[PDB]
Amino acid sequence: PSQLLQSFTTRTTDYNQLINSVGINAITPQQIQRIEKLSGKAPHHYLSRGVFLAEKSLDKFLDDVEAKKPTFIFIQKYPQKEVALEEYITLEFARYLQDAFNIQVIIQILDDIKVLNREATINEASKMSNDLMKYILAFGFNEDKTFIYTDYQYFGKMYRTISLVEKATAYNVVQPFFNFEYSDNIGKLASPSIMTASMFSQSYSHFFSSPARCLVLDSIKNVQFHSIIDQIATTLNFIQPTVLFHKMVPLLSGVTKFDIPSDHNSILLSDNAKQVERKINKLAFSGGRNTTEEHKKLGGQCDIDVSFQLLNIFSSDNAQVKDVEEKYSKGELLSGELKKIVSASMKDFIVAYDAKKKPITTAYLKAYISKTKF
Amino acid sequence: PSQLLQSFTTRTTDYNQLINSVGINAITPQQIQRIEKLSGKAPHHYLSRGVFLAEKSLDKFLDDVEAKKPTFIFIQKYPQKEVALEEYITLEFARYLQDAFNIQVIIQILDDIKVLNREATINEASKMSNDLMKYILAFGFNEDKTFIYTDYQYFGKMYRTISLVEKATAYNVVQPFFNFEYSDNIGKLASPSIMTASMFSQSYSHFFSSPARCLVLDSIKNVQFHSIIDQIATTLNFIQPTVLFHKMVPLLSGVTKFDIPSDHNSILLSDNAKQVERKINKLAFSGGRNTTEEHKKLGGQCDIDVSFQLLNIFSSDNAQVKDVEEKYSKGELLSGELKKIVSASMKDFIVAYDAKKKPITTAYLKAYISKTKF
Repeated sequence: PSQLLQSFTTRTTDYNQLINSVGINAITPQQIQRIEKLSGKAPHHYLSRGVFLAEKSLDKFLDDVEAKKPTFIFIQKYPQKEVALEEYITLEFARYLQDAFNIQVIIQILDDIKVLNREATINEASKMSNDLMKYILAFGFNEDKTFIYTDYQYFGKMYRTISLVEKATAYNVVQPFFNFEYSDNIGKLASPSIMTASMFSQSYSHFFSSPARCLVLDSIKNVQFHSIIDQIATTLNFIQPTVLFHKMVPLLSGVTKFDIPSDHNSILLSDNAKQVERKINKLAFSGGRNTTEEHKKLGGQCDIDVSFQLLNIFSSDNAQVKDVEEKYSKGELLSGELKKIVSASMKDFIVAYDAKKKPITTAYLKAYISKTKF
Repeated sequence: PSQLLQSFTTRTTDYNQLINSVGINAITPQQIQRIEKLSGKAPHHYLSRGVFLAEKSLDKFLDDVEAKKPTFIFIQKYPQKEVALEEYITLEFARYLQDAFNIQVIIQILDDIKVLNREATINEASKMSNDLMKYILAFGFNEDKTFIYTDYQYFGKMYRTISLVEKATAYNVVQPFFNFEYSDNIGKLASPSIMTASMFSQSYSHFFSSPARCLVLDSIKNVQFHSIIDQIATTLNFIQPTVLFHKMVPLLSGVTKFDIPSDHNSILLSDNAKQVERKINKLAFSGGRNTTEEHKKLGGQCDIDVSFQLLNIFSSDNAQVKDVEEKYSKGELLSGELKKIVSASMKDFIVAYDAKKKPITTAYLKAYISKTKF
């Protein structure tokens, strides 16, 4: 069909019907084991609780990791002023995968694309991108195998193989996934190249000498764009990227609302302990009942309760996630008491992260960039 | 109105009506004097015989040269397998101007754009671009003030200021001057940036520290694209390029035929003495009569005689150009005898050029590139 990231459902989003209509498999539990086997460690909860649910070519990517073949994990990030909670997912999971496999990570910061969407000057874009780098490095990657770049800084090293991707993508193939409006500026129309070319080893000749498989991380939101990228890969003889897709991280409104994360909508990774608490307690949509009697003798709907969903995505112990799931379902926890527990979990989460981020000073980021230079 | 380079006329192309409907002035003789004054030398015949006929902001550009202000001469060249006779004009005239004013020359080779028009691989495009550089250097520029670059090689140094130009040009402003067909590839649509961004000092920070005026050389064929570039200049606060436009160099078919120069259509700068002779003698459209009596008592039409037009563009001495103009007009030269004289003039022309080009070996081009590197 091929539409903008307005792939649709109702009340909640189904996923299995999305997963099938898109034509990609859900992560089989076997795959999750295989990861555990090769990781030599307990699986991440993003896998066990299905934060990451769907898969493109995972089996192939694991065949390669196992074969000691050249491979790399990839993410691309659109720099913004407000950094929403979502952004944590792909970063943290990349860290986990890196540690699990001891494998290169490359992260693209889209400073040019921001400038081209009339959302920042080159300088503005640059200050955001720097700040973003600090957020990324906070996760504590293997910096000897983590390459983080901004487009404006790395473009020349990559342009040849961009231009080949530009050659390979027709405007009409793409002017649906974005609503290109032909009053839109030229550069905006050409962007998709910049975003796709980075998913091929051929863009990173400093790091690879053979073709190397790419494992991209991304929201299921974009499955269709990735299918476009598969067709380009074939028409160029590049390797079709294996891609792992994650569930939507819900806004504080529910769950069914898909606007663009902002201070108004979501928790920001730059938030206070008190600001997070406020957002969970006052803004976070509740799935409980009205009469607290109904709540007891009918239950509570995790389903649409944003405060729970968030707990279910970002918590560490599956033990107390299930305890909550159970008790809230069987009316044993009123929403306020849930929101108390979730406020508590997110406070610790943001406080813990800020602690990791604190030492990533300017001095630090400059040292990393210098190590990274070539 | 804003159409593809299919700006139109009939029998011959008028130019004054083109010049007015486009809204640009014809080069006043005074301007030509002013050049002579500042050149300290006899004017080029490209000016005196009006090979270069129209002007955008010459008066301003001269004001600047005279004020010892930073300025530069610009051309862009589309690399091709067959190098047609036209290509000579802008190169030779750039050389002349450089010598006349002692001023920087920058020449952009459009290797990427070739690759993007499905006309060459990156390697094919590179071999053509090298060969081209050899043709360019043959003209004998002040190599200490002549910067010749290929897009793929220089893009990074220029990308920022490209992206600003991309931001500044709407697809609809441009999808008339080229027939962008939306089955067309993304990169092809974004090309115009690469072609416009190079006409601004901001792209060349290694060479300028203030804004610097740009004098572009180009066929009148493209006047409209340049008017687009004026609007981008304003919406970016860049300097509107002064532009000098040349007459069409006619194909061997006449004069009124505007297809794309090839071995079939025109003389190539790579041609033999004998190949040129053949083309002038057998292929070159004649403007003479049928009955050689009618030729005497009615004349000969320079007008459509390609062999003459060519002589009138590329000859050195205005003396024998006028002698021919006169005698052919008053029936005193039959076409064969004209084509004998023109064959002779072009033989010497191509032989002379080949002599200049011969020493521009690979070794030479590599030395130039090394000098040029930064």
